[PDB]
Amino acid sequence: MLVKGNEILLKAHKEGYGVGAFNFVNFEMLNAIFEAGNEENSPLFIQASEGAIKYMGIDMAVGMVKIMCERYPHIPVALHLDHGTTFESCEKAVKAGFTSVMIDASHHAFEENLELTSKVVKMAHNAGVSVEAELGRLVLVNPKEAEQFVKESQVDYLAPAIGTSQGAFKFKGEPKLDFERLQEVKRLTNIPLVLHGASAIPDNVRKSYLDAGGDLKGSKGVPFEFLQESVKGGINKVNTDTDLRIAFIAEVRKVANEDKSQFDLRKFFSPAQLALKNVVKERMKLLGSANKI
Amino acid sequence: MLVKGNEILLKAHKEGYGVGAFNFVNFEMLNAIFEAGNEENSPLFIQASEGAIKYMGIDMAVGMVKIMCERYPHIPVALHLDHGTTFESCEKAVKAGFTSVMIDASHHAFEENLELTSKVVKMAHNAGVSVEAELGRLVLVNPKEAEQFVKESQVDYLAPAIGTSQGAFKFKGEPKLDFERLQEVKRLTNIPLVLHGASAIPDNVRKSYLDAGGDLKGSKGVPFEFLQESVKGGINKVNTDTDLRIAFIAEVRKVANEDKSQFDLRKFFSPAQLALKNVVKERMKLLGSANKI
Ligand SMILES: O=C(COP(=O)(O)O)[C@@H](O)[C@@H](O)[C@H](O)COP(=O)(O)O
Ligand SMILES: O=C(COP(=O)(O)O)[C@@H](O)[C@@H](O)[C@H](O)COP(=O)(O)O
Ligand code: NA
Ligand code: NA
Ligand SMILES: [Zn+2]
Ligand SMILES: [Zn+2]
Ligand SMILES: [Zn+2]
Ligand SMILES: [Zn+2]
Repeated sequence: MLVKGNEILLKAHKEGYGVGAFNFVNFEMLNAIFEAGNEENSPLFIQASEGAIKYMGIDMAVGMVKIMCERYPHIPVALHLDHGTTFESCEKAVKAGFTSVMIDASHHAFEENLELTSKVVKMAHNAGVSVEAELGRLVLVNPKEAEQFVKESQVDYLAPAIGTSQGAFKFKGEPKLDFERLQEVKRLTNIPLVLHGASAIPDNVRKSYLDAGGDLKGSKGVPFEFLQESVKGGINKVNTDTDLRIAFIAEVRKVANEDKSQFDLRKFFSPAQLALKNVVKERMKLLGSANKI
Repeated sequence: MLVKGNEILLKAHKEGYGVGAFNFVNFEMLNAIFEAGNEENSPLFIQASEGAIKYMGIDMAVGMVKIMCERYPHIPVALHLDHGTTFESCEKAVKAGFTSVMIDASHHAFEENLELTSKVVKMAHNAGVSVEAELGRLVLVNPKEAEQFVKESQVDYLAPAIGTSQGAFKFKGEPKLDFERLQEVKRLTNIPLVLHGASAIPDNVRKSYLDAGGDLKGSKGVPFEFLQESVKGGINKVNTDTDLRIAFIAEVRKVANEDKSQFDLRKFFSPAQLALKNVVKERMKLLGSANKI
C-alpha cells in the first residue's frame, strides 16, 4: 500500500539493503515499475521530478500511483517528489498526496540549506510525510556537516555527494566514488542514505539502444560493483531514471525501424515496457530489495 | 462531468451535430483529447476498446478518465466501451464505471443480435448506463430491420452499416457511403446514430507521417465532405482512432529520426500529443460539437 517513505527506508537501513527509487513520467513507465516490484517481491519507491509533475499534472501523477497501489496492495509503495526546488513545490506535493518529498538546497551554503530543509521538514512532518535533503556538490560532502545537518534538521534521509551526477555521461575518465566519505557519513548520521545519479547503463541496454540506431557516444554509468559497494556502505535509496529511459526508447526506435507502417501505440510501448520492467527487476535483485515483502 | 452517453448524444441528435468518439490507450492520448475539448468548448466522448482495456487495465482506464473529468469539470464527458464482444465484457465495464457500452453482435442474424443486445440493454439500463449496438455488415443495414431492432431492444444509439470499415485502408477505390440508407434509418428510428471507421486520414497528417519516414500503403479515409454529409444525414457519434494514432506516431518517428541521442520520453510525446490534439480540435469543428458546452 501507499506509505510514508521512511517506513520503507528505515527497514532498508536496519537490514542493510538498497531500494531503487524509480522515476516515471507516464502510465507505461509506472506500470512496468510496479510489475517489476510484483515479480521480484520488492518494495517500491516511485518518484516524480518537478518536470514529470508538470508533464502529467500532479493530480494524475498521484492518481495513477494510487490506482496502481490498489492493484498491488501487498507491495509497500512510497510516492516521492524528486528534486523539489522550493518549499512551495514540496508543500504542493504534500497536499496532493505524496508520502515523501525531497528538497534540494545543496547549492546553498550550509546554513541556508539547513534552514530551508528544516522548514520543509516541519511542514512535511506535520502532515506525516518523510523528507530527503542533499549535502555536497560535484565540494563533496563534509561528513561532520552531515552529522550536524541531520541532527538539527530532523530530515529522514540524506543524499551525500560522493561523486555521482545525473544522466548518461557521469564520468569523463574512470568511474570513481568516495566510499570512505560515504562510510563516515553513515557512521555519524545513522539514517538512511540516498544515492543520486545511480544509473548503470547496463551493457545489454546499451546494445539494444545502439542496435536500434541510437547514439550514446561517451556515455558512462555507475558500475554494478559500485552500486553494490554503495549499498554495503549504507546507501538505502538508489535513484534510477536514465537506465529506464534508454531501455524503453530503444524498443520504440526498434519498432519504428522495423515496420514503417506501424502506428498502433501498444505495439511500440508493450516491448518498451518489457525492457524497462526487466531493468527494474535486475536492479531490485542487485540492490537487495528482491524478496523483502 | 462524467455523464451517461445518452446525455451527450440526445443533444447532438436533437440539434443535428456530430460528437467525435475518440479512442485512447494511455495518458498521452487521453490528455490530448481532453485539451482539445477544452480548447474547442466541445463535449467529449472518450472510448476504449477491449484491447485498450487489456493494455491499461480497466481500473486505470476508468481512473485516468475520472481524474481528467475532475481537471475539466465543465466538459460533458462520457466513457464508452468500444466494440464490446460479450455480455460479460459489457457488464465488467458497467461495474467499473463506464457510462456507455457498445455490444457488437452485427455478425449474428437479426434475431440473435437483437436477443444479445436486449440482454445488454437490460443490464446497462438498470445501472444507468447507455448502450450502442450495430446492424449490417460491410449486407448493409436494412432500415426496416433497424426500426424494429431499436423499438424492441430499446438501445440508445445504433451504428448502421452504410459503407465504412475500421483502419487506414477503407476504400480500395473511390470513397462511397450509402447516404440514402442512412437517411432512411434516421427517419425510421429517430435516435442518435453512430458512424464507425470514420477517420479521414487528412492530407497534413499523411504528410507528417510520410515526412517522418512512415508508409501508409495507399490508405484512404472518409473525406471531410462525407463526414459532414453523414452528420447532415443524422450521424451523431463519429468513431475516430486511426487519425489520432497516425498523427501521434508521426511525431514519435520524427523525434527518433532527427536526434539519435534523444531518450527523454517527454521529448517524443509532447509533440505527439500536440499533433493528436490538433486533429481532434479540427474534427470537433468539422462535426459541429465546437462551442456546444
Ligand atoms: O538521480 C536521478 C536519476 O539518476 P540517473 O540519471 O543516473 O538515472 C533522479 O533523481 C533525477 O536525476 C531525475 O532523473 C531527473 O529527472 P527530470 O528532471 O525529470 O529529467
Ligand atoms: O470505429 C473505430 C475507429 O475507426 P477508424 O479506424 O476509422 O478511426 C473504432 O470504434 C474501432 O475501430 C477501434 O479503433 C478499434 O480499436 P482497437 O481494437 O483497440 O485496435
Ligand atoms: Na530524490
Ligand atoms: Na463504439
Ligand atoms: Zn538526482
Ligand atoms: Zn542531486
Ligand atoms: Zn468500429
Ligand atoms: Zn463496427
